[PDB]
Amino acid sequence: LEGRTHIFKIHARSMSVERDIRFELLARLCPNSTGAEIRSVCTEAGMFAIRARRKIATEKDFLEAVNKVIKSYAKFSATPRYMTYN
Amino acid sequence: YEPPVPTRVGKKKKKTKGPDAASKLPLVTPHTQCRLKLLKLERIKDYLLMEEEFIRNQEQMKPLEEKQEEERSKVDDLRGTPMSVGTLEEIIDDNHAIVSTSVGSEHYVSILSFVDKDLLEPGCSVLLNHKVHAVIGVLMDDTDPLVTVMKVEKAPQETYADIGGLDNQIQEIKESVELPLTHPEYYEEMGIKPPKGVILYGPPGTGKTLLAKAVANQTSATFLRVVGSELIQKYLGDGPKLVRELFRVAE
Amino acid sequence: TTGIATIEVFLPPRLKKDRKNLLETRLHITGRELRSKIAETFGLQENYIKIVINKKQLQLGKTLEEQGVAHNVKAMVLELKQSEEDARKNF
Amino acid sequence: MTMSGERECLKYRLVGSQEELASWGHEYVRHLAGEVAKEWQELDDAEKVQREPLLTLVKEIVPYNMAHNAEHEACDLLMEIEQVDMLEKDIDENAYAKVCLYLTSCVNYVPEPENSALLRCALGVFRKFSRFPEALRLALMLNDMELVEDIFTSCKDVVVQKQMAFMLGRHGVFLELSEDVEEYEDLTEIMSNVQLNSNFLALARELDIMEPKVPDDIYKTHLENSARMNLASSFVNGFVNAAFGQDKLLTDDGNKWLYKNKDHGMLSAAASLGMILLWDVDGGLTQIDKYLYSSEDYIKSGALLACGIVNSGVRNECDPALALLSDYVLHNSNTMRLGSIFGLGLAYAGSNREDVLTLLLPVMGDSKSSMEVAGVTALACGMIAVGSCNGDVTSTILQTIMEKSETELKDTYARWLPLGLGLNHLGKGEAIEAILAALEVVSEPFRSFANTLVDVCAYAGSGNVLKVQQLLHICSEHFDADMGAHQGVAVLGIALIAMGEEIGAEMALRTFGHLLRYGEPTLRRAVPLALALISVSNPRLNILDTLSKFSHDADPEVSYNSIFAMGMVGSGTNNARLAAMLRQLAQYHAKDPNNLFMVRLAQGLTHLGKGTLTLCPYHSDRQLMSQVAVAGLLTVLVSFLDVRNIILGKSHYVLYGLVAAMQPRMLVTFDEELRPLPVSVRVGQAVDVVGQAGKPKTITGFQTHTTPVLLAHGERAELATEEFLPVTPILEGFVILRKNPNYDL
Amino acid sequence: STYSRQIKQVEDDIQQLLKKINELTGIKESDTGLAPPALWDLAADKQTLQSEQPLQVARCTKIINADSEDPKYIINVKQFAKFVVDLSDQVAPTDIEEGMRVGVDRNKYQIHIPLPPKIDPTVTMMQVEEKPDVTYSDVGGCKEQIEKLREVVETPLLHPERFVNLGIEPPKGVLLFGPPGTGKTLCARAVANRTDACFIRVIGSELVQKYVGEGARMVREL
Ligand SMILES: Nc1ncnc2c1ncn2[C@@H]1O[C@H](COP(=O)(O)OP(=O)(O)OP(=O)(O)O)[C@@H](O)[C@H]1O
Ligand SMILES: Nc1ncnc2c1ncn2[C@@H]1O[C@H](COP(=O)(O)OP(=O)(O)OP(=O)(O)O)[C@@H](O)[C@H]1O
Ligand SMILES: [Mg+2]
Ligand SMILES: [Mg+2]
Repeated sequence: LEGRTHIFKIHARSMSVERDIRFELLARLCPNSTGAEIRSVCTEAGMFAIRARRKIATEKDFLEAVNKVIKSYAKFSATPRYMTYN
Repeated sequence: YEPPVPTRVGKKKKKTKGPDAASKLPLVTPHTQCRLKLLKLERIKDYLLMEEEFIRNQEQMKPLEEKQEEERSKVDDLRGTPMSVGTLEEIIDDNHAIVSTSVGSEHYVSILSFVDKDLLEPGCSVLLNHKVHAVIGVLMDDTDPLVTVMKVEKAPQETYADIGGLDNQIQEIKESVELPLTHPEYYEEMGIKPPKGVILYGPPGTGKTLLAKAVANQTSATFLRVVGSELIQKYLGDGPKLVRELFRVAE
Repeated sequence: TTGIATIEVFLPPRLKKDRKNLLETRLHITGRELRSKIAETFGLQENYIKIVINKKQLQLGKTLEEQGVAHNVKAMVLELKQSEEDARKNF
Repeated sequence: MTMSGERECLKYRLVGSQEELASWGHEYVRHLAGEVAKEWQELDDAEKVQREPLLTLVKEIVPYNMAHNAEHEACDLLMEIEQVDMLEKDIDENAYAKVCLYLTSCVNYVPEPENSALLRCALGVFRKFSRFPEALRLALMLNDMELVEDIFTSCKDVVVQKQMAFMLGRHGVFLELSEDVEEYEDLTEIMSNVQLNSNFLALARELDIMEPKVPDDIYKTHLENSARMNLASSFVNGFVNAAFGQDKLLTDDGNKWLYKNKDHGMLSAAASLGMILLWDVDGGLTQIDKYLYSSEDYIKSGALLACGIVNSGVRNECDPALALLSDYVLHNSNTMRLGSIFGLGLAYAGSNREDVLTLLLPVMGDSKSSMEVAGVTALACGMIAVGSCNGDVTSTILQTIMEKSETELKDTYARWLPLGLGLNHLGKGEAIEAILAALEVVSEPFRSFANTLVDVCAYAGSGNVLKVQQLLHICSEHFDADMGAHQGVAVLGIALIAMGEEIGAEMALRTFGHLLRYGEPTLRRAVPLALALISVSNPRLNILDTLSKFSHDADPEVSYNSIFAMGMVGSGTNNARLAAMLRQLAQYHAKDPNNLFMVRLAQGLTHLGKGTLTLCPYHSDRQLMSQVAVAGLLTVLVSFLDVRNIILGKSHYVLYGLVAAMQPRMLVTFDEELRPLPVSVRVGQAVDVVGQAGKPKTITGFQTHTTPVLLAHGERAELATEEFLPVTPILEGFVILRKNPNYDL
Repeated sequence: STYSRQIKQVEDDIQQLLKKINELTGIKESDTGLAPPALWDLAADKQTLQSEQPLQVARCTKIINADSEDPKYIINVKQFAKFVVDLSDQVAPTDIEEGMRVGVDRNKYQIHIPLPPKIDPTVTMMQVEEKPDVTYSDVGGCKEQIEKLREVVETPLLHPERFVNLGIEPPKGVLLFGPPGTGKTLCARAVANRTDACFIRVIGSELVQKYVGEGARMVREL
């Protein structure tokens, strides 16, 4: 959880995020997620804002990004098969 | 004896390719037809006017041997004819390199001054003097037949209007292959790099290739198409070698 | 006024004191007496300080009026490493 | 408007209906506006009765242009008719920045008298709209000493005023405020840069680079597959941890290292101790005293110049540096003298203080003063009175120049006397025709060199192409050395003139290549120096590749100068690519101690101040010219025209001239009480915002960092959020931040 | 629009001036790999073509009677032939060892210069020349992972003195393993950015070669 919150801070450093983005909450919504998924969550979160012609990414955009990346794209997740290998 | 030491950092060529060379005039802003642009445009012209007068004066009193057409003629004499085509095996020093002719015989020859030294890389096709085998030029490699296969020279005639019902699919694919190029500011003002890769999946006949064809029709970027079955090669390592070369053409 | 001058001194930032501090003394005294009291007035060690007044180093022997000081003059305190005798004797 | 419309389109407009102009169309007035300027030039003095309706249109054309965001066309109208004055009366709150930003960008190309005049109108607009921080920036560019006081004291918001002192102190111009002014103390303290050391030290503590660096960590000899070496590493030592106060090599038992140098090597080695205490006036003076009592002639004199380096760039109220060195400007040993004047020159560069000047002036006229001492006095006095046109120094520098012999002027140290005269008129312009007339009487070829140099420093940062036209003609005629010594100054002149705007500077790079191709040795030996001056602390690849090819040149000076130029081009940038090139150049020039000394010198410069310092003379978005910094640079590069005898010889202390040009590439945002205030900022390459209306981004390829970050050349900074309103739009150096009332509404 | 007529007039003049400048200076060819004339030292090149003879690359195989004053060297000139030759008088006898490539002239094939060992061009391209733009600050949640990574791959090269004094032989190998996307290549890109020694990136699929023993050859030359 501490590491995931740190990766969120790294990838959302240069973003145009809102005031109170609960990055600890976002790290909690993806328990077993690679840093690659976290970067995509940040990219899709700002991608929803571009979709709505908005210059600032809100916390809802990150919540939708987590659903699209962590949840919707969990069918293609390489994590479950590769933890057995590692 | 001590081994020669290069002054150039590394053994690879310069990354920049196909630039404006010395025609890289300063970018004058704004593009609006105003006096400031006129003042900047005159400013560039003023220096060129100085440049024209300065260069002419030197060449006027330059010796008859040292002239722009004479030195070019002397270059051809130094290069000679025929001009052998070899392979750069190693850059021993700034002005020395190991080259191999087509017969497989390697030579330790000298790179002459007029050679474009930043196009020199190991494995590149070098031009050598017929007699002394000295490096006298670099052959601009012709487009590989492998390059022509990937490149779609003419954009397909299928547009987005020819696709029905894939409104979300077009919107998602546009935002990773089309929007980042047409309007890159949207991603920079947000601080996000565009979605890196995209995969189109579904039942056969659902329009996966069609949307890619529509992407290729309205793209300013080079479009390389390779079927996955084309990555299965008849020899070991060739498949990995081909995937490596495909993204090298993309670079 | 009455034979006392307004000498404003400067303290090094290591001694976290008010850099705009006021020192009051006579003019008939000399540099040797001056250097001693500046150490006491702001809690410093006299053996490791140079004093400079009127943009010229405080000559210890010469008295203040014959040094060239005046009213509302400005000074500073320079911390020292190794004494003036110790530094000369070092090598 | 369909046909040529010569004296027709306006005529039916002028004589016809006098209704509102825009009723006939925006395209009609645009052609009509283009006409009124065309006929304005044709109209002579006797035609003043013909401009009665002509004036009425421009009182309506300008309000029409600003209404439809076509503002830049409005400036184009009254600049042509030379009537820029009436703009301010009709400037609105919605376009004051756009109008100012446009014509201020035209000040880099429009010549006198429209140069100052365009600025004055922009100055009036900012003063009208109470935009004081950007009003003060315009005033300094015009070097209007009087206007600086009026701008400073007009403001009533004291929070707004301390920001200027930061900007004013960075430029090195001192203001003597009255005690009646509220908050007098901190206002002087801020502009006197006395707190610069603490702010600098607190910065790097946040960047956790307080650890001292040995030259070996710079050299990296463990990856590599003498008096000069020891003296070279003394510069590499001091440069890397300059102004840091801590060093593992000099503070820790400096005697073995300092005495490991020999001859004049100990001169620079001792003075290197003052450079690691740069801006540490109080604490730095505490450390040089140990070497101030040294019996060796060089160590004390090196420690003498160390005090001047310590006090360089800092102006405190009560003056230490003059005291410790006044007693030695007439000391019998020249070396003791030598460490004095160059100490005073750095200690009071850009001061115009008559106290030091009058104490320093008779030194040049002394019989015991050699030409080596004679040069440094002109150099030093030039730094104190840079760009001031001081009458006293001009008389004595001229007096010394013609009193010297024909054979005496042959010495290359005599080249420094013209620089002192040239330094006094830095950027002044056409105030030299009286001075240039005096240079007529002196003998050749020194007169040609002196005439070229002082003329160049006259137009520094002006970009006057006509002057550059003369400079290229001097380079045109080649001589089959002695008679062509002046040709090197002309090449350095082109960089010194074109360093104003980007367009001229890049247009000068191609001309430098042609001097680098058709040139003769003495002409080609100085063009590496021009590249360094034109792009100092700007490690662009075009110049570096140009220099990289020419590091291993046949001519030793070109090889020496090019490598040094690479270091100065990347001075304080800590460029990983440049350090790799310099490391490779060290391998190539291992068996050439002279070339290697230049390679070692460059390695120290590229890691200057551990990357926290810059030598670029420009600040305030590369729009303000610093007099002191150019003095420090000019001192070094003009000394490099004879790199064999001065830099590589016994006079390498002149390399400490760039101490006057050392400033931190700073962004420290302070609260209203001057305390640190770390917030999120966006740092990226600047983007021209002239022309395009609306809100265009001024940065591209940007990233978000906390405030105490080092800004590279050409990298602008914008606050990522809106929590604080900066006092000044220019986010460089120390910035005061104020809470935004709309924020958190 | 008032300056539109004059802007094109000066724009065309600049283009005409630019083309005229290229007429005198010369910006052309670039397809035979010709450098811009600013770097053309024709006078030197003529001297190199006579003073500096070309040297054929050969490999020394055996030195005969190395103890005596007449040491004879057997060289293998690639695909040309094998020659028993003597050493040139401008190089030392101790500088030529058996199995080392040498440069020989075309007349008497006497060895003129030792040469670096032959390396596959593909292997030569494996060393990183431009470092990545990724630092350790871009890797999050790998604090313990990085310190272990740095103290083996970074610390010994940066500060080798701390290990020789204590008689410590630092580990010479690190294996990074984890699920995809966990930062394995990200950390190696940070290592290459920070490292000062030579960095060689080798992808395992690059070592797969068509012919027998070729993949092991590239590991040897690597
Ligand atoms: N949504 C659609 N709108 C319009 N035409 C469509 C659509 N889907 C399919 N088509 C038509 O079907 C043709 C063949 O489909 P296409 O080549 O795009 O298949 P695909 O989705 O790539 O599938 P696969 O390669 O698995 O067979 C296209 O040329 C196009 O004319
Ligand atoms: N710890 C991390 N901190 C920040 N970003 C990370 C981290 N781990 C991964 N990323 C991001 O995710 C991306 C995944 O690429 P990376 O090269 O790190 O994967 P990998 O672990 O080598 O995967 P694979 O096993 O498939 O090769 C990185 O490019 C980076 O942007
Ligand atoms: Mg298909
Ligand atoms: Mg990987």
